[PDB]
Amino acid sequence: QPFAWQVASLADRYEESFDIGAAVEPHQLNGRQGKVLKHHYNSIVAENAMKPISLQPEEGVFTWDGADAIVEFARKNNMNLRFHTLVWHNQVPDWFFLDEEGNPMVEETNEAKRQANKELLLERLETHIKTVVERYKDDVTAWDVVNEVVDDGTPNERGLRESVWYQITGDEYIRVAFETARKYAGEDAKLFINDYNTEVTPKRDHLYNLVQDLLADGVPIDGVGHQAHIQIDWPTIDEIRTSMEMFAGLGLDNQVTELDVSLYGWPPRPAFPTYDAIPQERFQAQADRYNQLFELYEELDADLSSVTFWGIADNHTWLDDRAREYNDGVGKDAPFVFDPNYRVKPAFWRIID
Ligand SMILES: [Mg+2]
Repeated sequence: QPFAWQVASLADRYEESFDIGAAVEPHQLNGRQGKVLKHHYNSIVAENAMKPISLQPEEGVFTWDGADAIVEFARKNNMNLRFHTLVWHNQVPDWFFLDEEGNPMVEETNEAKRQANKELLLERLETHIKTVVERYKDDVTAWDVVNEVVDDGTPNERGLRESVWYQITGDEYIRVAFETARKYAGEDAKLFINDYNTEVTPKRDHLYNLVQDLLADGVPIDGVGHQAHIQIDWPTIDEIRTSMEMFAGLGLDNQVTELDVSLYGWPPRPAFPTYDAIPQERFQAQADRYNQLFELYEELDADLSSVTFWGIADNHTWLDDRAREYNDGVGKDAPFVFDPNYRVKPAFWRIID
């Protein structure tokens, strides 16, 4: 199979439908990775460099190096940039949720004091968002304002994930994150609520009702980010379609934000020990899946503005961690259309045609 830079550009192929993006790390902006990026994509997102704890690890202490390098890459290569992410319950500094006495706010029992912690947390969120937006508003083309605020089950009637943000502020942190993002980014900035398993119920319906409710109260939400951490047979093409159509019906835009097609089910066990151990049947099944997937994206391209892969080539993917985690430290997945050596896979040909 030829190298990725010897085949037709994915970005050019879908230029009339949607952007083609990739999650990157500061150290993958040169060499073959950089070459592949410039050749196939017209959009990028920080895999980790822009999460909360990565920008303000200590209150008032901002670390912009990683993010600036990614932003600089985007500028020089004229690529769009998704910002991931302003709010999340993971990879977020503990100081956010500590009261003025240094005790975790979730422990406070005085109603009035809890009310005071809510306002303090929100003020801190406002400051984080404002600081970040002011620095990157001219480079960001899409913001993952909040990330995974919806639960996979139904712990509460609204299906909201009961993270530390919810425990301390209910749904206000979501309202504030969006309202603040709009304030400092401008009316033209596209604000998204990102999440995984947006194709399955009840989660899909919980997210749906959430955006409706918020939109009714004037909260500025422009689109839904579909992480799309999917499998070869799940979710079904129809589940994907139905979900995107529902949000499109509300006037919201859609974006596939962290796409990877695992060769395994869940959990990813048993997984193949190495890449060479993977039989061709697997790559062919993945190929048929990618074809169906991108035909769908194309069909719905009026309500889909961007499709980002959570990685570039099979040599670097968080799916390998999940694989090792469930196969006693050994396991290899292969979610992309480019292999560990940056050579095209059967899936590439099925989505370039
Ligand atoms: Mg095809």
